[PDB]
Amino acid sequence: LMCWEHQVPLDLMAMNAQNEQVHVASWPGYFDDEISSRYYAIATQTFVLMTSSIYTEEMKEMICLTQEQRDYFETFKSGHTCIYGPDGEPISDMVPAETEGIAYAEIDVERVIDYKYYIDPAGHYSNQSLSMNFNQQPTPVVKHLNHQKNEVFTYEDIQ
Amino acid sequence: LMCWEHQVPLDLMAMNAQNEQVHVASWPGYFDDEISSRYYAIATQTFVLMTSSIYTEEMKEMICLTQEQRDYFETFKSGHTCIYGPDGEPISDMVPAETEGIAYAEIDVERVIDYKYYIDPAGHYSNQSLSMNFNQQPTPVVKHLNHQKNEVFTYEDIQ
Repeated sequence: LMCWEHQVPLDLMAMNAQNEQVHVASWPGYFDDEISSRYYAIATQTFVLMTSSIYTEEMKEMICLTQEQRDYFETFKSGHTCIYGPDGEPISDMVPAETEGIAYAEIDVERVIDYKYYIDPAGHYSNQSLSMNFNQQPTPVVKHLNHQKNEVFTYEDIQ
Repeated sequence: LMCWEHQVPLDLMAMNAQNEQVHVASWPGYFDDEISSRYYAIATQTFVLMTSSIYTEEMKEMICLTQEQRDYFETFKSGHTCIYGPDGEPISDMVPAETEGIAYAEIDVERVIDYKYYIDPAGHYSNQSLSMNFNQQPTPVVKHLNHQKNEVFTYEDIQ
């Protein structure tokens, strides 16, 4: 899931109904990410890879065309990259802020069994009065029926 | 053989060298058919079917323009249609003069043996001092070699 999808409960239920076990939480780097990813870990019983970006001088000098714009953009806060376990606790060192790096962890998918034990909202930890509709039908604006490939009459055939 | 081909000895020898047995002697109607055909029967030891045509008034009206031409063409003598044995003697009735008819005979190819006994110029009845050259190769003015059909480009193909 991407950024603020972690603060949309129906997205969490859509992932939980499909029995997710390892989850990638990609964030851009300006919106708060620690709490949302940790809660997703706890409430979905998943290992969470929280990945975030950093800012570069080339970016700042490409988009900040005015001193006011530059000063406003320089106040943007930094994201973090870390890996959490099914209990929301980190299982790796946080990459130093505003630096390039990769976080590593050992993922034992068997650990999720110890947390399905006492919570699984899409399974046993549910009430009959609250349910969710998950419509997976393709929803393009225009539906192509019997797609074809156009015939071409090459110049040589015509002459 | 046709008409005066029976009076050319080399044609008799060409037929004999191929061991002819039953001979069709075609004649037009004006030239003496009797002697040549009977001699052919004897000399080639063959049964000879002598066939001749007759004149009609439609032919005379077509080709005679003057009266002198008609009178001159009225003197042409008739042919004869008869069959002979390998001894030159008739084996069927001569058809009536200047009438349409068919002569029938019983041909016994076995009868030619008894006259091959007497004479066979292409075989035993020959002398080493005389010989014939029978050139059986084709003699066309233009020899067509590798006659092959060329392709044709149709209108639709060009279009």
